[PDB]
Amino acid sequence: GGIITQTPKFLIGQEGQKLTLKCQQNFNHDTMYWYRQDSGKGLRLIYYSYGAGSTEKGDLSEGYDASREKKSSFSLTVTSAQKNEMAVFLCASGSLLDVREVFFGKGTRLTVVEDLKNVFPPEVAVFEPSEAEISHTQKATLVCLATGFYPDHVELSWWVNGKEVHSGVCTDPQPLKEQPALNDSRYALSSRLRVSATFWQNPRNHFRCQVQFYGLSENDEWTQDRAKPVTQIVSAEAW
Amino acid sequence: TQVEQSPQSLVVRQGENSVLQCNYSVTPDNHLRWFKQDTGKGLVSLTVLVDQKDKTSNGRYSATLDKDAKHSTLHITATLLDDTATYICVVGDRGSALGRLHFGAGTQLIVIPDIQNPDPAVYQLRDSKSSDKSVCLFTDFDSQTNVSQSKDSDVYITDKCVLDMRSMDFKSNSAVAWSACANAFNNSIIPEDTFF
Amino acid sequence: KNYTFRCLQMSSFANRSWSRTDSVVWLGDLQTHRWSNDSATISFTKPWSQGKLSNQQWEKLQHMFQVYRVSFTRDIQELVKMMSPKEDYPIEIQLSAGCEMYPGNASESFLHVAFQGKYVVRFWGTSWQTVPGAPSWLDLPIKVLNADQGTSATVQMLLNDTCPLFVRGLLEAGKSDLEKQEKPVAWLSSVPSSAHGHRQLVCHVSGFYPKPVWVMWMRGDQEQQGTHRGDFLPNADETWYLQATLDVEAGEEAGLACRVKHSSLGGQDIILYWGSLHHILDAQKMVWNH
Amino acid sequence: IQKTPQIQVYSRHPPENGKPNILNCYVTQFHPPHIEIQMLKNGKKIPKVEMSDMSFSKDWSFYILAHTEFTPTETDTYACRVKHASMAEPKTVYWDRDM
Ligand SMILES: CCCCCCCCCCCCC/C=C/[C@@H](O)[C@H](CO[C@@H]1O[C@H](CO)[C@H](O)[C@H](O)[C@H]1O)NC(=O)CCCCCCCCCCCCCCCCCCCCCCC
Ligand SMILES: *[C@@H]1O[C@H](CO)[C@@H](O[C@@H]2O[C@H](CO)[C@@H](O)[C@H](O)[C@H]2NC(C)=O)[C@H](O)[C@H]1NC(C)=O
Ligand SMILES: *[C@@H]1O[C@H](CO)[C@@H](O)[C@H](O)[C@H]1NC(C)=O
Ligand SMILES: *[C@@H]1O[C@H](CO)[C@@H](O)[C@H](O)[C@H]1NC(C)=O
Repeated sequence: GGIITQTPKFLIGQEGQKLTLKCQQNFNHDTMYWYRQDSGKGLRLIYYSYGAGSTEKGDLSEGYDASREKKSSFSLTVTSAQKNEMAVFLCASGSLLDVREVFFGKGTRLTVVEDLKNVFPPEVAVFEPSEAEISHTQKATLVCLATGFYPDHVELSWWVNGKEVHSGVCTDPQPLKEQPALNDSRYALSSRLRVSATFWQNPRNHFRCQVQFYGLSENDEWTQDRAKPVTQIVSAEAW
Repeated sequence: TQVEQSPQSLVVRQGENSVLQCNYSVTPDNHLRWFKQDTGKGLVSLTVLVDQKDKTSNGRYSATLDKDAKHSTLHITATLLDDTATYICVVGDRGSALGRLHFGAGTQLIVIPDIQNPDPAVYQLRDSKSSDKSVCLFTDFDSQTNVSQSKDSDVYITDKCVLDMRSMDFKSNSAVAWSACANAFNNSIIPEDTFF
Repeated sequence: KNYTFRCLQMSSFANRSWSRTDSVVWLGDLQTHRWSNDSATISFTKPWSQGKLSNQQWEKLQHMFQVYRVSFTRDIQELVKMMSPKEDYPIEIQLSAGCEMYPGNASESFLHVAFQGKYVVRFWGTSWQTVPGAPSWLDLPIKVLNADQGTSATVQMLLNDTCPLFVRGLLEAGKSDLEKQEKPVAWLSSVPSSAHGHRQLVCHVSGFYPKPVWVMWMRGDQEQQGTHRGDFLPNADETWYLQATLDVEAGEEAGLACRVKHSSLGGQDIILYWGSLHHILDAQKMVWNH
Repeated sequence: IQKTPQIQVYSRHPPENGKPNILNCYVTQFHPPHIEIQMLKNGKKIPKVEMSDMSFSKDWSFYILAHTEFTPTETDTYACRVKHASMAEPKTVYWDRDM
């Protein structure tokens, strides 16, 4: 009866920066873990705890530190970030009395960027369904475009009048680098929503394509002339 | 290295049954368990096997373990599109909380739709609210057809995605390109009916 | 009553880094097995050590143990981490696990654990338990261990079925050695007692098996109640050494004898008299410059 | 350290000077189990001494037995010297054939 939640979901960093992440567990679990996922290799323990405050190093411990402040919270700190680094981090918690009760967080995704100025919010527009498909198909398709955002820390969703929808939605798994260098390149997202023509027939229906961007924090005060790339949502309004 | 899963990647046709493999060297081996991880997401527990020869099922998921063979298999029955996400075989070396978990690299499953009524078309959609800003999309083709990424600096092509209109029981492939709509997709293969 | 079988394990942990485990096995007072940290495999100390197990059965058991030993070492190291402030290195652990024979066919089994030289836990029935007087701290750890039902099942198998089985085998197999009789040899000696003017007389008996022996000083047919038997001491050749000392007023020595009974003697007790022809000569060969 | 060693030195057979025999150092009641044991002739280490495997009794007290082959003589002195943490200083016990 709980969740275990890592925060933050998405992390932006600069080389040599120090990044700290938290795990929240409500299951009354004594044991807690921090794991790293490196693609194609499988999970490796970094640090673990039997309570607060305790920490036992994972086979990947060095370069990181962790603190168990309390029973319910476990923190991992990355002592210095590495340029061009991208990583995923996972919190799990365990029961002392059941080795098999283990639960995992949804993960924290980290992108280190050498220059912060580079970060950009997404630009979103929706393209209305073509006439040809409709007569031909009887099926009406709407496309959402997210362009020019770095890093790729976005969530994209389609909202019909009122509500989020998943039926008839296809979003690409993979973003694209507009200008591969590759070091700091911007990326774009494809998404398609399809509805019966009759449905889209009266553009008295509202379909919204909206993207949530995770960026800067007030704390990371910014110089650059143009507007701060803060965590924000950008949408397209269509009928 | 102490836990092995193959194939590295597996492709299956929707509704078919697929089988995934874990072989392992760790000792002791109290248990073996399987996880499903969606991209951008955490691990979800599928099934847990304790016994020397064991079988378990959770829903549409089935697994067997042979401790003697240090081997396990996971079965997905009547595979759905949702089942694409990577599958992980983990072994626990103790039966008490003192143990450690040994993680496999994983197997990525890609599930592909069965269309059987392909009506290949590509359309240009004027993009509002106003300024176009219009994209060209190739849609409704079939699985055999694979879109190939354009070797071009200006030009952008989405890889293929599948969406399922539940309650219509319809599924379609689709791809998008922008920056020429008629000559937008060419490469490894293209569909001849190609309505416009 | 009769025979008791013990497998003794001693585990020592110095710090996170350093540890070793050594085990010895006894049947009665004869050592049947040896395992040491640096040896991968258990070593027989008697010909008849494999008892009635097949090479196959034996190796299977060996396997279980081999795995257990390494796991156990790590498992402890974790417990300390779990324990934190409550327990710290160095740590010393002793396990006595044995099956005790009862007139055929019948037996009692035991598994006992000592921590830092104190008896704390035992395995009883299906699970581990703290014994009376154990530190309250251990309870979490007992709980964490008791969860591992797989280990528990196996331990019941070893205790309940396997030990009595293996041992009944040992008893047929090693019968010859078990039942051997070796005769004792005795010699007299004396030292000056703490009491001024008093002498302490010593009767030495060495080399006997089996263990039970009777030693008394006598003057005639009357036992002298001033005799104190010493502890039994091990000889290296699987024999026992023991001595009895009586203290007497100097000059009271004449007329006394050291008397020994043993199984190997059968009827003939050894009566050895102070100032006997042999005592005198034997004494001559022992002389030395204190 | 917690418990202190008890040392006993004895000859397996009766001593006749100039005739070879075996000498035992039996060390007992010590905790912990780490110990150094030596046998000395005329104050110097006797090299090829042999040690039983360590074991413990029902009271959980560790014991071990050391032994060596030496010939008793009128003037030669023999001893078991033991080093244990429960002792600041090594203890040396001298064989006395008479008690
Ligand atoms: C901080 C202070 C802590 C306080 C101390 C209190 C701690 C209590 C003591 C706990 C002792 C138990 C140790 C825990 C055991 C495990 O580690 C280990 C775990 O792996 C297991 O593998 C299994 C299958 O593979 C399962 O999958 C399971 O799920 C997983 O866990 N179990 C084991 O190997 C099980 C075997 C335990 C046997 C213990 C016996 C100890 C006696 C040592 C004797 C060494 C020499 C023998 C010489 C040979 C003579 C032949 C004699 C045979 C008959 C013997 C009988 C008794
Ligand atoms: C091993 O032997 C023990 C007892 O000798 C069996 O265990 C239990 O005995 C206790 C009393 O000590 C009872 O209260 C329990 O109810 C018994 N357990 C069960 C399951 O009834 C133990 O079951 C034996 N293990 C075997 C035969 O595998
Ligand atoms: C562990 O203890 C041993 C002595 O028992 C010592 O030699 C060694 O240096 C110690 N190691 C550490 C890391 O404390
Ligand atoms: C004890 O044996 C194990 C396995 O070989 C080893 O890890 C450890 O270092 C050994 N210690 C000693 C003193 O031999």
